[PDB]
Amino acid sequence: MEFAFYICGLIAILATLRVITHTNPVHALLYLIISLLAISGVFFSLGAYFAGALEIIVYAGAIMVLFVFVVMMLNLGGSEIEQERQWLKPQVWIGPAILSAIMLVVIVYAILGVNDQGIDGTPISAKAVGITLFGPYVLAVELASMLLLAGLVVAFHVGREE
Amino acid sequence: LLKRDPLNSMMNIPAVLSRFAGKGLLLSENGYLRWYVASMSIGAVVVLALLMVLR
Amino acid sequence: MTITPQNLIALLPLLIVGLTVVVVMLSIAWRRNHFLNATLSVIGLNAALVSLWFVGQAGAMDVTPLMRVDGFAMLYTGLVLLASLATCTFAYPWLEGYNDNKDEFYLLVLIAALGGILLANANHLASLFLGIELISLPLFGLVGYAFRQKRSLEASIKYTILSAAASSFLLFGMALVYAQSGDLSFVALGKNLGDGMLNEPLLLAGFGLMIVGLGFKLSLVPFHLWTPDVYQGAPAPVSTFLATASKIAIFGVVMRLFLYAPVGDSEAIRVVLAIIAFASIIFGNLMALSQTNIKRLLGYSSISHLGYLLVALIALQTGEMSMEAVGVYLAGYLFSSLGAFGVVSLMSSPYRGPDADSLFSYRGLFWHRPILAAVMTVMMLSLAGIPMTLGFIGKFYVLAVGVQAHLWWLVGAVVVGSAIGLYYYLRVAVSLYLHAPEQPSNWQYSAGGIVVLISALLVLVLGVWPQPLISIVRLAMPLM
Amino acid sequence: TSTEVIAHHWAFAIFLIVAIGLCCLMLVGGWFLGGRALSAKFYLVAMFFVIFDVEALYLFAWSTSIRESGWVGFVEAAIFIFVLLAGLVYLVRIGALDWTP
Amino acid sequence: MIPLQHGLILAAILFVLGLTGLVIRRNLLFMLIGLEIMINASALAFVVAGSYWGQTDGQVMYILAISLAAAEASIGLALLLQLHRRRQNLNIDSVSEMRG
Ligand SMILES: CCCCCCCCCCCCCCCCCC(=O)OC[C@H](COP(=O)(O)OCCN)OC(=O)CCCCCCCCCCCCCCCCC
Ligand SMILES: CCCCCCCCCCCCCCCCCC(=O)OC[C@H](COP(=O)(O)OCCN)OC(=O)CCCCCCCCCCCCCCCCC
Ligand SMILES: CCCCCCCCCCCCCCCCCC(=O)OC[C@H](COP(=O)(O)OCCN)OC(=O)CCCCCCCCCCCCCCCCC
Ligand SMILES: CCCCCCCCCCCCCCCCCC(=O)OC[C@H](COP(=O)(O)OCCN)OC(=O)CCCCCCCCCCCCCCCCC
Ligand SMILES: CCCCCCCCCCCCCCCCCCCC
Ligand SMILES: CCCCCCCCCCCCCCCCCCCC
Ligand SMILES: CCCCCCCCCCCCCCCCCCCC
Repeated sequence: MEFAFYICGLIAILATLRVITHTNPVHALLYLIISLLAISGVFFSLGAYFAGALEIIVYAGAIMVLFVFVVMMLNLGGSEIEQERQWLKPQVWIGPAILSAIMLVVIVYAILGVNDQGIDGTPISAKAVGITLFGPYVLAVELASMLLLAGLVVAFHVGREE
Repeated sequence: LLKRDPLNSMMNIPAVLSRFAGKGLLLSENGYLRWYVASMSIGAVVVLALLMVLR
Repeated sequence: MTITPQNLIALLPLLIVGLTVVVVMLSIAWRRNHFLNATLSVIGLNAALVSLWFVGQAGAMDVTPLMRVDGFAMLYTGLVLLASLATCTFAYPWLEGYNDNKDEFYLLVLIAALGGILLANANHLASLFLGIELISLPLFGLVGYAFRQKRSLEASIKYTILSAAASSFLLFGMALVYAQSGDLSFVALGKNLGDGMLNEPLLLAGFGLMIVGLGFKLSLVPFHLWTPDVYQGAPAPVSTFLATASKIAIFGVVMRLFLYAPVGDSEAIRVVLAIIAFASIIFGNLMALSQTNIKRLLGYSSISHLGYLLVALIALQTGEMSMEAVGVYLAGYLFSSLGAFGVVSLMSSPYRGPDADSLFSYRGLFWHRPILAAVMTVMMLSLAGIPMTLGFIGKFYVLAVGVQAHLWWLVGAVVVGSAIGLYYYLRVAVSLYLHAPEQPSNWQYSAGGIVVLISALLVLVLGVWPQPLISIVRLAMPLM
Repeated sequence: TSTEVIAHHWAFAIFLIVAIGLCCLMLVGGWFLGGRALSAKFYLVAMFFVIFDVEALYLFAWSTSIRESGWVGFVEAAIFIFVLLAGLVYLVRIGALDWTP
Repeated sequence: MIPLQHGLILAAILFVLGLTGLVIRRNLLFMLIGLEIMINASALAFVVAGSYWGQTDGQVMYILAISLAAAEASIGLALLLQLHRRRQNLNIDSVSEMRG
């Protein structure tokens, strides 16, 4: 449950690193699905069983399906950006890479030095998450329904064809 | 030598500096979304570094 | 904890707005009618105002672990509801010029108002995040409502990408704060610290990433560059709503977060917010200097005015009248922006199609729209902090708050930025009365004109006689 | 740390490993052996699926703890389901879910 | 026996990589992909924080996070489809008519 966490985290890191430096959209989405599977493995290693289940069900199984749908619908066959390949030119990526590395060192310095007795890994079931969800977080549930409704209305108004 | 008011000019130079600084600051509004994201990340780095330095 | 009937009567504006969303949606599904669905939305918002009266008859109490209702919540709920009602009134003639479906506008306006009410009542990181998102996503729809027009689609794409990035930043900072502090309530962010150890590195870093998200949402430097683009490209009633209600609700929840959190009186966060306030005032006023576009000018204006408000926030843990100053200034800023963006909306209405230009052309407005020119110059004087206007009352409150707290750099920044504002605001107000070479008839356009005229009269009367507004804001006290 | 639990964990691991290895080995044997010689309604449907799947996950969390949530949880889930059904009726009536207009 | 620092550091690494992908990629689709990586990293951080404290609030925060991710992904892909239908080009630099 520690070995699983470390291998799944390493797989997730390598997968998103190959996501952001790839040219084919379907390949990038495939590596993104692999990263989401690894992050669900991380969730299962920590005891968040409901979170890992929803990571495969919804994030890797609904939202990535929407991304794949859009990619195959727009039919990206190298529209002047695959043949250009500007993101792997050092003058384009060296700036944001150092900026993100500085942000990573600052955040990681903040992470260290915090007291830490360790994550126990005791499973927090979907039962307890459901109890909290419809107990002290009722308004979160109803207004999240309204949030998804807003997303539905916006995406219908913009994305329909006519 | 004073027929064109020198004190008025050395009191009008703050307006000149204001126009110059405004024109310089308007270069950041280039309309490019990737620069806007870059500016947000730069500001995030600056705010985090300031919080770590000041503590 | 559970929801009692007392918790239900406190929840009344949220319940009425949610029921209005459902009823308006069902009416849209039954038949697509512009007039009746606009009427249903505005009826729901007026019923939410009367519900705020009924909430005021009840007490101040914590309706959930998530929400807390007090006079603060009632005041900012009322501000959000007034901005939403004005947006609907401005939106009807502009949508009458529209060709496609014109009722999803009202659905998105109602959902954004629901998010504003949630941010007014938010006592939790949960409700803060959810209220920010409920503000943002209908605004993604509203900013790109005329997606066939190039500028509206571009503003939609920019606002959507940047708000998704800001919500990621805010969520990650919330997660780091929750990693440090085991509770997500506002009062518990820093309770498990003592003996001068308030400056925990992880709590500070999480609050910094939350500052990144909230400063995107409040157009604070250096998360401000989206503001003139999204303000110019969006539809004019959407510009009205994004200028007033979004900033008011988010700045209110920032008030409550920094009032309740024990880390809100951290010196490092105070210095960082002071830097952001100084830069926001100076940069917004300097960048509005050479603008021929009225909407970009009002965007940089919003940057500067939110900098003034942030100055009023910095003195929250030292002085006493910081909440009073923020309330008075927010009422004045609401009425000024409602009037100014309403004049811009009424002259851009009805919609001329995605191909035709939507330029304001404010020069020589007095010779064919005299009342609108008078309203716009009253707004331009109010946003400049001219005495006899309510914007001066807000500026006076900010200056008194800064002087009490010995924030001398911020006070000098307010003075310098106010002078620069005098330049560009008076340029617009006097270009209203020059001469231009060249370049309605329904009661909804007249209703929008009535709204901007009442805003002008409110600004003038409460600038001359600000005691009723000060008395109202003083009795809207949050839980100590 | 029960021996039944660790035995079932080993059995699950061996099941997944042997199954994926069986598929991969069968394709490897198939490859090695033998000699040689659009409409936007798809987006709309997938987007509706994503939205209704997240609202489904809310109901998934509710269903496993209905007795612990009591009647107040039933009331909250009834409001949730009514809002979801109102959105569904809206999508049906405006022609969003009509495949052949 | 997993430190909270390690889960938080992994989430920070994923957030940084997603932000790098959002900045350096000129295609709008890859910007949306980086946005998903960012918000998924934030939700992972919330789950790690909740699992350290032994509370259900981290998974509820994850649930709200992925509700936002789903809705904003649908909105972003609708805007992407509209941009492709209006311009036949997914260049985020070309959609820059509004400037200071
Ligand atoms: C080996 C080198 C690499 C080879 C190539 C990659 C192969 C996949 C490697 C990662 C996945 C497997 C990692 C090893 C898991 C072994 C099982 C294990 O560690 O179980 C412990 C724990 C059991 O639960 P618990 O009850 O808490 O245990 C304590 C005792 N009661 O377990 C748990 O709590 C949860 C266990 C993890 C969650 C299930 C598995 C997730 C799999 C994600 C795959 C992602 C995509 C991989 C793509 C590979 C190709 C690139
Ligand atoms: C006139 C000058 C300009 C004013 C501009 C104001 C803008 C914001 C509008 C909404 C403001 C609402 C502020 C409410 C603060 C209430 C604070 C409070 O605690 O009030 C308590 C009081 C009852 O007293 P008490 O006995 O203490 O009750 C508790 C005992 N259990 O309860 C009350 O007093 C109840 C208050 C009810 C408020 C209902 C408001 C209805 C809508 C009014 C709109 C006015 C028009 C403004 C715009 C014009 C068009 C542009
Ligand atoms: C561009 C124009 C605007 C310029 C920026 C705004 C003004 C900046 C003024 C800077 C003042 C620096 C003060 C330095 C000491 C501060 C700490 C201190 O000990 O203050 C003393 C005192 C508070 O201590 P206390 O124990 O309460 O004593 C009360 C009796 N004095 O303090 C007090 O009681 C109050 C102190 C008041 C200080 C003066 C405020 C009015 C300033 C007038 C205008 C600025 C100066 C003239 C113009 C310069 C050129 C533009
Ligand atoms: C002796 C020192 C101690 C006493 C100090 C007292 C300070 C307060 C009182 C004095 C204020 C002096 C202000 C001087 C500038 C006045 C504004 C001005 O000249 O406006 C006219 C000018 C427009 O005319 P034009 O040049 O044709 O326009 C080009 C653009 N189309 O406009 C422009 O070109 C743009 C104007 C920009 C905005 C106005 C300038 C603001 C500058 C900062 C104000 C605060 C100054 C603080 C002290 C500074 C140092 C003395
Ligand atoms: C009390 C309000 C003060 C600020 C508002 C100012 C506007 C007042 C009403 C309109 C006045 C119009 C004056 C136009 C004069 C044009 C003269 C042209 C020929 C010389
Ligand atoms: C580009 C625009 C720049 C505007 C700058 C405005 C500065 C105003 C003057 C600030 C003066 C601050 C004085 C602080 C004195 C503190 C003394 C503390 C004693 C313990
Ligand atoms: C334990 C037995 C309880 C029996 C009575 C149940 C009914 C009374 C309590 C109802 C509470 C309803 C709360 C609904 C909140 C909806 C919020 C919607 C926001 C948009």
